[PDB]
Amino acid sequence: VSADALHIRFPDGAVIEYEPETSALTVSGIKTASVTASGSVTATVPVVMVKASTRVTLDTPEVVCTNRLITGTLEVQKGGTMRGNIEHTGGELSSNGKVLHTHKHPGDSGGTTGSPL
Amino acid sequence: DALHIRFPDGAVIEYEPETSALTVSGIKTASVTASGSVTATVPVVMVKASTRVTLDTPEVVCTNRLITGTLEVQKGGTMRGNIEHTGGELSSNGKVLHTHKHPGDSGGTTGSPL
Amino acid sequence: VSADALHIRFPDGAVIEYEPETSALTVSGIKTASVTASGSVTATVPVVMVKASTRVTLDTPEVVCTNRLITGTLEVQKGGTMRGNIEHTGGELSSNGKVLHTHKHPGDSGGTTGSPL
Ligand SMILES: [Ca+2]
Ligand SMILES: [Cl-]
Ligand SMILES: [Fe+2]
Repeated sequence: VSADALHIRFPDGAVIEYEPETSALTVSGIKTASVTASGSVTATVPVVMVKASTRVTLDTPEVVCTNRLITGTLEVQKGGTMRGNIEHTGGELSSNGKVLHTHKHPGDSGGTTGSPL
Repeated sequence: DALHIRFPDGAVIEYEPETSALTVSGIKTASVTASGSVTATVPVVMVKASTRVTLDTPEVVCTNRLITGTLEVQKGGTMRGNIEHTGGELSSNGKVLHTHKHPGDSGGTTGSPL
Repeated sequence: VSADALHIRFPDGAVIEYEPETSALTVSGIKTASVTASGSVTATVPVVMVKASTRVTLDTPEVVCTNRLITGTLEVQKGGTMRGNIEHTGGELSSNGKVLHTHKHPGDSGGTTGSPL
């Protein structure tokens, strides 16, 4: 029922521990963890950090970020929708090679327009 | 019958089979460190994080839909398929897709896009 | 303490187990898991796989992906910012019906421009 701490060490070098001095739960030295649940998995904590040197895959019909999503680079594979003001700066925004901020068109008198005003 | 371990800092680790609920509460940090993989297989994953969720990895892959309130892309990207913007402006370096115009070829200006 | 393994089975059929032979932590047969913590929850492992048939919700002011983010489809609800080169192909990029790579304009003499060069 009441325990001073928790330290469980396994013969493969893994540990499961709870240290009340630092208030830290640690599971370390394992090869795999798997959790299978019928309902939900929830974390309520200010910071979640996932440090994955290969990949994080979210295999789900929908990932929802309730506020801002920031990424280094973006790859969209199969299209999508955007609403609200989308502000691009600092490079080109090109579609089929046509650059929004610099493109020109043949004009209606046989010349060429300037780039966008 | 059920797991209930209480610590002097107020932390609790519990499994209650009468609700089938695993609960860890009252702790400051949790961490799981593994050499292979961590997998969760469950219909709903819910993270309530008042500061931030950081995915520090070479690639995050969302297999289907990704929905966000706002988006910030820092170092460019690629998009394939039809991308349909509505409801405000899509601008690049100040030039707005749906309303921009150009100097015309006779010294006036074009209209906006058709 | 040292333990040779961990195999805890409960009467609902749930199992919490650590098997040192394969260094595998497995939790199964539960309905919900919840962690509440005042500081952080961190996972450090090369590969994370989340198989969530309903949805993954990240309810936070900010989700940060440090490098690449890849998705099948994208839905931005309330705007955004982009920097760097954004290269679109394999369809149209349209805003309020106006398509970057094919749009024309009325010309300055009353005709119509060509599409973008
Ligand atoms: Ca003209
Ligand atoms: Cl013109
Ligand atoms: Fe144009």
